[PDB]
Amino acid sequence: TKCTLKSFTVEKGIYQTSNFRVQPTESIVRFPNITNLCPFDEVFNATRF
Amino acid sequence: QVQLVESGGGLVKPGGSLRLSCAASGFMISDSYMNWIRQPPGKGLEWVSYISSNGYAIYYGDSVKGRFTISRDNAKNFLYLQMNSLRVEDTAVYYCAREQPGGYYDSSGYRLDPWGQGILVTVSS
Repeated sequence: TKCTLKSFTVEKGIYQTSNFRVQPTESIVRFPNITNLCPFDEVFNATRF
Repeated sequence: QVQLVESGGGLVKPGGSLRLSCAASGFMISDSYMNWIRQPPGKGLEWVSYISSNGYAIYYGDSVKGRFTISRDNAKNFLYLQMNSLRVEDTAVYYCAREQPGGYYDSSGYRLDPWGQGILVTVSS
């Protein structure tokens, strides 16, 4: 409170000093279940070039 | 569906010659790698020769090497095999078979799927 009023002496009263906010405890990512793949084991595994 | 019929075999004398013809029906024979399998009477099968689709890769059997030419009549849509200077040990049935994996992205092992009916050749006096 002294630091917010920028004054060493605070008189009687009620003062709004700052704000508090609960921090996030975790991070999550949600995407679609990786599905229609591309044909690679179809070009390297070719039987006849 | 797709047949591989043979024609031209039978009896011969030793020393003489003969010609086997492989006729493909049901599809276009001008782009399917072929190769011949011979089977003596009462035994298994044995490889004879091989033509490619390209026409530029040819692999013969080590015993029929130097003779027993193979070719394809892309005009008449056949395969031709001329047997020249036969000996007594060549008596067998002959099959004209086409290789299955003839695509460019096949990822599948080789297997001769269209098989030949087979005809016999007998070499003796």
